[PDB]
Amino acid sequence: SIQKIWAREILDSRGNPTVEVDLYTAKGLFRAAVPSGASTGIYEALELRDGDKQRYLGKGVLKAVDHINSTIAPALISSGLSVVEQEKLDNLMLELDGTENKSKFGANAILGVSLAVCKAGAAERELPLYRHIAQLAGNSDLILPVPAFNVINGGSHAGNKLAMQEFMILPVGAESFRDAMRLGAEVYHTLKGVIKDKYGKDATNVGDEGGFAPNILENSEALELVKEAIDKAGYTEKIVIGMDVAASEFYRDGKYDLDFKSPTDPSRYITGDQLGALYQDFVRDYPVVSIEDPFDQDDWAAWSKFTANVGIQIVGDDLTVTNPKRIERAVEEKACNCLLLKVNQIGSVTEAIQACKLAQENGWGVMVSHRSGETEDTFIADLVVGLCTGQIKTGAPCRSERLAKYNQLMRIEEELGDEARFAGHNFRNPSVL
Amino acid sequence: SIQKIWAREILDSRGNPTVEVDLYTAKGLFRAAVPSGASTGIYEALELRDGDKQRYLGKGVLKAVDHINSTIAPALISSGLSVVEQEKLDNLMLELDGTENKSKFGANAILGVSLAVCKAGAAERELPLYRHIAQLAGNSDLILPVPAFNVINGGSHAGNKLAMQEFMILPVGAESFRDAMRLGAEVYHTLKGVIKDKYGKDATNVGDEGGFAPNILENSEALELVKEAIDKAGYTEKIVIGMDVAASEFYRDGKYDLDFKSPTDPSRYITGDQLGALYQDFVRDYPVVSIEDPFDQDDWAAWSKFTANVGIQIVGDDLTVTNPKRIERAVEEKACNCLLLKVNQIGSVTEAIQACKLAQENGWGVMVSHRSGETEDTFIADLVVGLCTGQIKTGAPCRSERLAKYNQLMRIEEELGDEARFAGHNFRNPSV
Ligand SMILES: O=C(O)[C@@H](CO)OP(=O)(O)O
Ligand SMILES: O=C(O)[C@@H](CO)OP(=O)(O)O
Ligand SMILES: [Mg+2]
Ligand SMILES: [Mg+2]
Ligand SMILES: [Mg+2]
Ligand SMILES: [Mg+2]
Repeated sequence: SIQKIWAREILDSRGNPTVEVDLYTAKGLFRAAVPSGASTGIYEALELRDGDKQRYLGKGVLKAVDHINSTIAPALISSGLSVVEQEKLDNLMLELDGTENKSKFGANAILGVSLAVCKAGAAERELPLYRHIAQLAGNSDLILPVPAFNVINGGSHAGNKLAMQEFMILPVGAESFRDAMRLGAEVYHTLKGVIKDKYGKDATNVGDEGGFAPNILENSEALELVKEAIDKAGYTEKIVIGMDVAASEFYRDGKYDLDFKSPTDPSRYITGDQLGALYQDFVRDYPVVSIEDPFDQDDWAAWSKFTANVGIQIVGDDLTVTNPKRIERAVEEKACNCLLLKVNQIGSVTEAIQACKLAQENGWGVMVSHRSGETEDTFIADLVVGLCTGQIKTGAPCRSERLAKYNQLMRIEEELGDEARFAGHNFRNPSVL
Repeated sequence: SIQKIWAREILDSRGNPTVEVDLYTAKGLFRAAVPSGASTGIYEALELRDGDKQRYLGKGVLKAVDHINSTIAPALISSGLSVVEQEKLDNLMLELDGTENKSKFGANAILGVSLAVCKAGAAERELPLYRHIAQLAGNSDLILPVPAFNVINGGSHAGNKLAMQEFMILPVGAESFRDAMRLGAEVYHTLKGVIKDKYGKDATNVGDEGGFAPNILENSEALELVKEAIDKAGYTEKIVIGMDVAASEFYRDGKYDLDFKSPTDPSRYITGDQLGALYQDFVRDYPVVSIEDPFDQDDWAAWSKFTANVGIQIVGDDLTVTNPKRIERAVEEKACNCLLLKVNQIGSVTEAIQACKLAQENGWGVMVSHRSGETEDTFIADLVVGLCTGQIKTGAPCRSERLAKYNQLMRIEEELGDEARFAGHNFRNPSV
């Protein structure tokens, strides 16, 4: 069982405080940290910050840390449960918080412990994390996902006009995970040259997720730059494009502002229909195979309409918030066909796995995801392999809070051997391999 | 002894290949990875790259990985040496490579092994890494360093015109290491605003080390921006500035080009004398307490003359390349008074610790440093504490290949409990 739990405040990849947990068992020390979003959906579980203006501009997480150290710790220690008992230990924390959105302790408190317990449970089972996660989820046949690399950053993640948040490349045609890394990196480096040649060296600094942040406004131009880099790198047959629009960030009184980082001017706002029409142009002009949050998190009608009119992957993020309640509604309304899985949107390992299995039982894909604010933690690498989802997005191949996950996936591939299967073109539904 | 060594290619913080090593002993698995510079001194130990123009644009490290898996691993394993024997194991590597500059296996191959050996050594001693390193170095005091945060990035490779490489803030007046992290992070976020209000949001994206990359040319403007943010954040009395000029990057024809990322034009060149007068202006007008690589790695006369005429810290980086032979010369010529310690400029833990002790025995400071291409490895956090140097630069408080080290230092401070001391105002000479 659990011997000791100790939380502390560390800094995330943007320099903001976040929760880290050390959990001790007779097998040793297990450590996890909690990521943090910037474009956070209104329905996400509560991320509890201190609000002390003279400390980290109000962003401290000492209250969450104290909840773990003073309340959650003795409760789990008192339970005497084995760390393999992920569901029972998570349920104890949810019940002890007692609120629907984890607002007593914060989702960041509960999740930090939940992650560390799962790492400790793996060790107790004497299994790599990915395999323990597979067992928790009832899977046997592990798969390496296609990585989705966010190589141009916009929206709330970069200092440019570009309103859409992420432009991703997916090496579906790679021979292996390790090969997908090579394709992704090579295109990223080629892209830096494309941008520099066109816009100058000052357009080649990076946004919060490691993607370049060129000084452009038009989303189609970001698409054109990524397509050119794929082609110049020689991978047109093998790499396709995905997007995270993050439309909730630029939703304004029922309309959408594709220039939301410039001073307010409602005369430029477009309707949901016009935005849809734009995406139709993107899908026909570029190799876009996936679009995340194309509309606002409460714009259910636009989602459903759009999803019914395309053949590509449509990904719920702010829409679904890794929350079975909202997923059920989306499935009933056919609002989308893929769940973005963010453990910190719901606040526990057990509920994230439940959310994944719910989507998968309904024919949806699932893409495991980082947050904009990450840490050196690599749990989600193991998570996407154990959940067998076939897709992960965890940054450009730049900034080590992103590479740390991609390196871990390469290590997991190596460990699995000639039993490593890569999702490739089955990234939406890899259970067929 | 060592049961198995297995090296692999991973990606560093810029998305370029680098060497990782997994070493197994009865105590378990010990992993380390090797960083990589961009503004690399001509005298640095050789970083071996594959140069296959078709694969990772020539930057693969399959050769170095092969050297470790095929050549080095079986030799060290056959040796039977305990992983506690850092010196013997490094020396065996040095002799197998057989070249002064590690040009046969690559310094990246030998360091990857050397670091993993060290981590495994600590575990055999049943000590935390930082304590093992202290024992290797013969140190008993420990001290948390003042962090130097690179919050405005410039130089060879900066998506701006700014010629000088790094503008750093140092929270010398902090109450602890963890307090120094809050002061740094708050000034960083204050600086983002300062920049955004003056230059617009497009100037607030980041360079390789997580510092802002504003579209400016004048080095004094970088300093003004930094000074404003310190003051706006309310920390004028507790934070000071350090600079890495990396002047070898802009040395041209016996002179210096402060606009080197612009199309060539000799007319704009200045002499080392004009450059030194610029620095004396910076020191007088800004709270600059440390300047690294103010002159070219071969311009010994400028280094010695400037060091003799200032009371600030003068740091050799490309001048000394963590190399005891170069340090000897710099000591004799009084070229600088602080060593920048980069384990990968020399290629082994043993030799880095020898370089640090040579510097310290001659009354110099030592600043442990990252490279601009880093990994999720946090070795240098344990290093700077065990060597007791009192100062570390390992990035802005942004990008987790930087934060991973700073967060490890917070952990080490927490582990030392009541026995924790912070170098603070005594960063230059914390042995007092
Ligand atoms: O909207 C998103 O998918 C995420 C992931 O990049 O960004 P954030 O963590 O800021 O919500
Ligand atoms: O010159 C330096 O001190 C370093 C700073 O991290 O840069 P690089 O590793 O590129 O040489
Ligand atoms: Mg978001
Ligand atoms: Mg999103
Ligand atoms: Mg350099
Ligand atoms: Mg330097």
